[PDB]
Amino acid sequence: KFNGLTVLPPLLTDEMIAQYTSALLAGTITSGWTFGA
Amino acid sequence: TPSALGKLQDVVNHNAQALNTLVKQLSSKFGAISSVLNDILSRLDPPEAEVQIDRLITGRLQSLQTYVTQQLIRAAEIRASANLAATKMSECVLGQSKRVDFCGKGYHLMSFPQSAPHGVVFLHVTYVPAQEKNFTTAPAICHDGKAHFPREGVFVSNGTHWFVTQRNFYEPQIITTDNTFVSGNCDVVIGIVNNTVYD
Amino acid sequence: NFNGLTGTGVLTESNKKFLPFQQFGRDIADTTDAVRDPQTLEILDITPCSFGGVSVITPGTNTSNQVAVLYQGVNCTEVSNVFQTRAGCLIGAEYVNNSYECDIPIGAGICASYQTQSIIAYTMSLGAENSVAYSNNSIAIPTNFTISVTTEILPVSMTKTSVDCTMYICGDSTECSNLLLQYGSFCTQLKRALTGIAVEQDKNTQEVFAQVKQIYK
Amino acid sequence: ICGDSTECSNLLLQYGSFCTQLKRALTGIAVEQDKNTQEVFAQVKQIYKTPPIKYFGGFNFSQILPDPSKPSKRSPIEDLLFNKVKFNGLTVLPPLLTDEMIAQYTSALLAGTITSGWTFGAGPALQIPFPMQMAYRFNGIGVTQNVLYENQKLIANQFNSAIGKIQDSLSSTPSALGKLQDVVNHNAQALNTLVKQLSSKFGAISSVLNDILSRLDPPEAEVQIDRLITGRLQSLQTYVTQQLIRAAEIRASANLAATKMSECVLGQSKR
Amino acid sequence: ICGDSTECSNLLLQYGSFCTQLKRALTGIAVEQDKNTQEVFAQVKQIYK
Amino acid sequence: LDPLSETKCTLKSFTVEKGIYQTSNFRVQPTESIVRFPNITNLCPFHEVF
Amino acid sequence: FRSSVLHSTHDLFLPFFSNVTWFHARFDNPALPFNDGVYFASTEKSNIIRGWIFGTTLDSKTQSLLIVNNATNVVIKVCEFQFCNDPFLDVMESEFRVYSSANNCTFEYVSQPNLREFVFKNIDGYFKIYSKHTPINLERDLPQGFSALEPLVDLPIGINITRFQTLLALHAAAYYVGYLQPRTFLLKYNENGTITDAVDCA
Ligand SMILES: *[C@@H]1O[C@H](CO)[C@@H](O[C@@H]2O[C@H](CO)[C@@H](O[C@@H]3O[C@H](CO)[C@@H](O)[C@H](O)[C@@H]3O)[C@H](O)[C@H]2NC(C)=O)[C@H](O)[C@H]1NC(C)=O
Ligand SMILES: *[C@@H]1O[C@H](CO)[C@@H](O[C@@H]2O[C@H](CO)[C@@H](O)[C@H](O)[C@H]2NC(C)=O)[C@H](O)[C@H]1NC(C)=O
Ligand SMILES: *[C@@H]1O[C@H](CO)[C@@H](O[C@@H]2O[C@H](CO)[C@@H](O)[C@H](O)[C@H]2NC(C)=O)[C@H](O)[C@H]1NC(C)=O
Ligand SMILES: *[C@@H]1O[C@H](CO)[C@@H](O[C@@H]2O[C@H](CO)[C@@H](O)[C@H](O)[C@H]2NC(C)=O)[C@H](O)[C@H]1NC(C)=O
Ligand SMILES: *[C@@H]1O[C@H](CO)[C@@H](O[C@@H]2O[C@H](CO)[C@@H](O)[C@H](O)[C@H]2NC(C)=O)[C@H](O)[C@H]1NC(C)=O
Ligand SMILES: *[C@@H]1O[C@H](CO)[C@@H](O[C@@H]2O[C@H](CO)[C@@H](O)[C@H](O)[C@H]2NC(C)=O)[C@H](O)[C@H]1NC(C)=O
Ligand SMILES: *[C@@H]1O[C@H](CO)[C@@H](O[C@@H]2O[C@H](CO)[C@@H](O)[C@H](O)[C@H]2NC(C)=O)[C@H](O)[C@H]1NC(C)=O
Ligand SMILES: *[C@@H]1O[C@H](CO)[C@@H](O[C@@H]2O[C@H](CO)[C@@H](O)[C@H](O)[C@H]2NC(C)=O)[C@H](O)[C@H]1NC(C)=O
Ligand SMILES: *[C@@H]1O[C@H](CO)[C@@H](O)[C@H](O)[C@H]1NC(C)=O
Ligand SMILES: *[C@@H]1O[C@H](CO)[C@@H](O)[C@H](O)[C@H]1NC(C)=O
Ligand SMILES: *[C@@H]1O[C@H](CO)[C@@H](O)[C@H](O)[C@H]1NC(C)=O
Ligand SMILES: *[C@@H]1O[C@H](CO)[C@@H](O)[C@H](O)[C@H]1NC(C)=O
Ligand SMILES: *[C@@H]1O[C@H](CO)[C@@H](O)[C@H](O)[C@H]1NC(C)=O
Repeated sequence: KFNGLTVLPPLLTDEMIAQYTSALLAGTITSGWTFGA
Repeated sequence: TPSALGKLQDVVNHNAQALNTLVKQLSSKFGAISSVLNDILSRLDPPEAEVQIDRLITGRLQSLQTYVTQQLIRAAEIRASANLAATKMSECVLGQSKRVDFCGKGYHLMSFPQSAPHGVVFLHVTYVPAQEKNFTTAPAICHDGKAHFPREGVFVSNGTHWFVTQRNFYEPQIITTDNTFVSGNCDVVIGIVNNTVYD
Repeated sequence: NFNGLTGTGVLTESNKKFLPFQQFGRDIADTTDAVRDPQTLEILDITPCSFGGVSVITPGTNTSNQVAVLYQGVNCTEVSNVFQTRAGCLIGAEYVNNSYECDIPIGAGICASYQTQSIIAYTMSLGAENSVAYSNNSIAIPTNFTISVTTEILPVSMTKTSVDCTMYICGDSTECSNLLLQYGSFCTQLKRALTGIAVEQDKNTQEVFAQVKQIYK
Repeated sequence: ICGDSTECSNLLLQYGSFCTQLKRALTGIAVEQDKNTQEVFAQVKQIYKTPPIKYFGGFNFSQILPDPSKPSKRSPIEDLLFNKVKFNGLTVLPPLLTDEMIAQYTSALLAGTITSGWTFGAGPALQIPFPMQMAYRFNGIGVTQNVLYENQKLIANQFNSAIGKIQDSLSSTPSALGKLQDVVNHNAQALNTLVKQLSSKFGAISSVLNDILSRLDPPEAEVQIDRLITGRLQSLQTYVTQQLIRAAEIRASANLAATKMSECVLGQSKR
Repeated sequence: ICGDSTECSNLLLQYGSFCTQLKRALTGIAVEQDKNTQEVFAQVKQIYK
Repeated sequence: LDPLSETKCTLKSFTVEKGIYQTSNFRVQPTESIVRFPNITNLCPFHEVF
Repeated sequence: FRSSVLHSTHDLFLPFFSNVTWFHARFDNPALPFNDGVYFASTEKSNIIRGWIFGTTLDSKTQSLLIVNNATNVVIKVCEFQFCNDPFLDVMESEFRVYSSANNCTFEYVSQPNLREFVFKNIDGYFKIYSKHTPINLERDLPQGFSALEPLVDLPIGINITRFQTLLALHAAAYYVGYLQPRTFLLKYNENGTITDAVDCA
């Protein structure tokens, strides 16, 4: 890591990915395929 | 079950191994007297140390180029996988896909996404038939000199009577004029049978 | 060593019938194919000696320490339950006629497994035999159903790496940087490729998960 | 890189671990090929066998069904396809699924699609007459079953006449199998170029290491060996990069082929 | 690599067929672009006016 | 010592998973060094001098 | 040896459809030049041309190559002298006095000697000689078809060669003289290793 090579943090953190997944799940259990169109 | 999440583990292991190889190539002396620039500059004069510095720079440039090419190939593969995953999401979670074996094995009903480190896991809920029973079928039924064809279901017979049931489930209904349509005559079907049609 | 030609391999009598003015030959790949003996005028073919990587068959250290070796592409007569297959010479596992699922892929339809305990070799079983009773008027209609959930995993992104080109190549040295600046914009092209990969991972993560504009509760 | 020697390895060890990277890339490509073959051809759960008497409503599948009248138990079309299409440190590994296994997988797929339609791809193989399956497919494409139940003979004759011309089309036009001929020719020429690069000098005195080690002093023989090692390592790197690119292309093509198999053979795609 | 140099051209021959590989790759890319343009836009057999 | 330890070394780990692993490259070793040359004839006239 | 494979090289070869000169004998000996190699052809109805001469400074100041030959065995000698001015072989009918001087030589190769062709090359240290004999059965220009010449002798000599002449005998003749040029050639080898077809890439 000290040899000039570093890892950049992702833009969307794990919490935001989990929130997106939960939103997709809620939309597919409460609205079916209607919220996709 | 082991090796269930092996796909993401392989990606992270490939990244870690590429980083380890890149950091290990730093200690490799590509023909020079030493792999440390401080051990060469503080030991040799500039006009003689530049020869070893050039070899070290060439070796590290080749290592960086190889690493970047491998990273580009792996990024192209990851982009292909991500496009496939986005298509899977749009066609299985946002809707129902008629594509066979796309949203899991079997008749796809719905799917649920799941977050994963550097990946995505889809839970494909599919419809799998079971407890199959075989009966005698007929392409059409000739009654009153005219041929009748099934509208939505299929013609089945348990040995003594004839019924019409859907293709993916057993529901024997009486063969009537509403679930069948007439077309042609009695002498155009090779496997036609004689059976009454209720009105 | 034939009149200066240096090499190592197997010499075998052949019938290539060289012409009187020529005494050695080469293949399409410029590799020596045969050479004629300058003493007895005999023509003999030269074949490279067998070589191949050794692949050890390990059923797992957590299960057993017994292992089997596979000499790929060689003959068993040139290398204990020795077995010869199209993939190479298999040593350390007996061949059985029973067919099972392929646990450890060996090659050429042969796979190894740790069953009752010793490592065995067998042919791959493609599946159970099933003869569908086809007929002119036989139809199968299901009377029940099962709801199955299948797991499917797909990578979406990887680690966003950023490498300092000058710091990696030189490491806080100016004399090295003066020579690095001569090679050109390699340190710029690599940085551009790394930044492209970094933004591409985020674009992929956005396109995969962020497909809705409202967070439904 | 070195070849027929033992002292050149001491100079090769100074280059780091590029050998491990190349070996890992080659093993990844090797396992990827078998993974693609399994994803394409091993989509069936069980091996379905064709009935003794076919009588598929007039349809003639003799051109695609296997027959034990000749070895390898392949179909005439597969036979024409198979009939229409040296070691210096590199080896060719045999595929996991041999030609017989791929032929058995294709025969099982064909038997399942002719005796069960799309039922075996989604679950248990449901026996169904082939005219009934064709009527279901006609209803799927938006055509009533009466059109088939009145023209079964005509549709069977048309199917037979169209299948009989496939062999003539693939034989009279050698460019039909060009997508595979180009792949095999690219592999052959890549191997032949990688093995031919051993005859180059890359600015050295001679292409043979044993000639350099027997004609020059050590302080110059080492420089010649270093030049040869650099040249052959660049050749190996170029070969491995081209193999990785071709492997990515083959993986994309195999994913497309598996999707097409699942959507056309195991079902009826509306695309 | 050379740019109208006689001494450089003879030295380039000792590197093998790397230039041939590059030329073949470039021609493959060139024919691939045309193949893509044909497969994308020329799907119809007749020009419907 | 044994192929299992060679696999552990080529994997740089004490725990080895289930599968095949290429550890080393085997090849047969040469046994004899043969020097081949044509007929020893046309001797120089050293006898006519000495 | 090569069999059933194509090969390419950039060695000296006679270009196809070149402007090869035709020299008929009444002797026609102007001492033709020799740049890097010459192609000799002989199709007369006898064996009047039975020798060749090579050298750069033929005025008794530099070594020269002699390919003197008769109906029994060749006499290849490398010496430094002018014969008289130019070769002239007047053959009981058995005489040989084309040269009236002798000097210190270095070679006495006397191993072994209706269209016959000869290709000579002047590589760094081996005077290469190629020969081939093929029937004609017709009376016209050089016939069609390929005929690869096989190596005959290495002749290890380090003497420069820039001029060459033809040795003719007497108590009419014709011969073809060509010149080689370095260009890429493609060679086809059969199963037995004989060259049957060739393509001049230039
Ligand atoms: C110099 O070259 C000559 C010619 O090749 C060598 O003489 C040859 O030696 C071989 C081996 O002894 C002879 O082969 C044998 O021939 C007899 C028949 O005479 C046969 O019954 C045996 O089974 C075997 O094949 C070969 O005939 C013989 N040729 C001649 C012309 O004598 C000689 O050995 C060489 N000398 C040196 C020092 O290399
Ligand atoms: C096929 O199905 C029909 C319909 O259920 C069966 O007919 C019934 O059979 C039962 C059993 O004897 C009787 O109690 C009913 O009165 C019958 N219904 C009618 C409308 O006839 C028939 O038995 C079945 N045949 C077989 C071989 O299973
Ligand atoms: C179905 O009904 C038709 C019409 O009643 C039957 O056809 C008759 O068959 C008998 C016996 O072979 C003949 O004598 C009559 O001439 C036929 N009538 C006509 C109009 O062709 C038929 O046999 C019955 N069964 C089947 C399986 O079709
Ligand atoms: C279809 O299959 C399901 C199981 O997959 C059957 O449900 C079982 O029925 C038996 C008999 O009453 C019960 O003892 C079990 O507890 C049931 N299982 C479950 C999970 O509920 C069902 O009966 C079948 N239906 C038909 C028509 O065969
Ligand atoms: C299915 O097609 C095959 C091939 O087209 C038919 O086999 C041919 O049969 C005819 C008549 O006996 C022969 O003259 C040909 O030589 C056969 N060709 C081959 C390749 O075998 C077969 O008869 C067809 N099936 C049916 C039921 O007609
Ligand atoms: C071969 O070379 C000779 C001599 O250079 C050519 O003969 C000359 O041809 C030109 C053009 O027809 C005439 O004007 C001259 O009079 C010819 N003689 C001389 C001495 O120049 C001959 O044409 C060439 N042949 C080929 C095929 O190129
Ligand atoms: C033909 O040439 C051969 C040599 O190629 C001659 O044979 C030699 O002749 C010389 C005389 O000049 C003798 O000193 C040698 O002893 C001969 N050698 C042998 C092996 O016999 C031969 O005399 C020539 N014949 C004619 C008619 O000129
Ligand atoms: C025979 O002639 C050759 C050619 O001149 C002689 O070789 C030369 O010998 C002198 C001796 O001083 C050297 O200076 C020259 O360099 C030699 N020539 C070449 C090309 O190297 C040879 O010495 C003569 N032999 C005898 C016995 O006099
Ligand atoms: C149904 O299938 C079973 C097994 O395939 C067979 O034994 C039975 O005879 C079949 N019944 C009918 C009516 O086809
Ligand atoms: C191994 O060698 C024996 C004897 O030389 C031979 O019979 C056998 O066929 C060889 N095996 C292979 C796979 O070539
Ligand atoms: C179907 O009918 C044909 C003739 O129409 C007959 O030969 C065959 O035995 C019948 N049954 C099957 C299973 O093909
Ligand atoms: C012969 O050629 C060589 C190489 O060009 C040259 O060095 C030498 O001076 C030449 N000798 C004569 C006598 O022309
Ligand atoms: C090779 O020589 C043999 C000698 O019998 C001859 O039969 C054959 O035709 C020759 N092949 C070629 C390609 O010249």
